[PDB]
Amino acid sequence: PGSQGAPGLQGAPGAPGSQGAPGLQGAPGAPGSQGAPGLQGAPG
Amino acid sequence: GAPGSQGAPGLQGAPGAPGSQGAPGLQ
Repeated sequence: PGSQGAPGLQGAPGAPGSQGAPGLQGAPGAPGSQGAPGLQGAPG
Repeated sequence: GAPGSQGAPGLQGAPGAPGSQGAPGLQ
């Protein structure tokens, strides 16, 4: 006894914290109701 | 000072995120 080697070598102390990559956008979209010209509203 | 056939802590944390291609066809 006396040499007291340090072979514990334990690691990854501060490794925590990693926002790797979130999924894609929950869903794309084109907000708006597809309004349009209409239809026949003055036939005669 | 060797780790005894194992103990080289060379690690590859977070190589990256390449799979974010995305291809909305959206005809």
